[PDB]
Amino acid sequence: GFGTSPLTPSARISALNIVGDLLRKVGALESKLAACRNFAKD
Amino acid sequence: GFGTSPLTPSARISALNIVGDLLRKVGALESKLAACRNF
Amino acid sequence: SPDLLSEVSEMKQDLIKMTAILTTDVKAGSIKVKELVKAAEEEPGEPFEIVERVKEDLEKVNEILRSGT
Repeated sequence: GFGTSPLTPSARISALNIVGDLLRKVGALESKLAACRNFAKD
Repeated sequence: GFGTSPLTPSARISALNIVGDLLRKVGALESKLAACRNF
Repeated sequence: SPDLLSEVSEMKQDLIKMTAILTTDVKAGSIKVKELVKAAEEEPGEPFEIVERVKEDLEKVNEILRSGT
């Protein structure tokens, strides 16, 4: 309750690893749903 | 932790706040994907 | 499709892991079930629109973690 400390480098690298997984998944979901919307408009 | 500095407290809290918003939105996304129907 | 749902489930687990790394929350009282249910009910828009917002937010988090600011 004294404040927030810096994130360790290893924890920062772990969070970066996970955000990579999230960005690959969201990119694929974006492409899938964009294709659904664009196939329908066409 | 090769080649990497600690994340400042302010950046840590900024990231945590966005991750909280993302968890809420991804719950909504899981709901709407399950419920969406083609008419 | 079930494959879309399984990718989103994996993203939800990723976000729980990121929460555990980033939090200083010392039964995880900072996570409120009633807020999660309300958000799942009230988030506006179709899946594509929600995905675009999720992607923008993830790109922002990535920039904070990679660049440090």
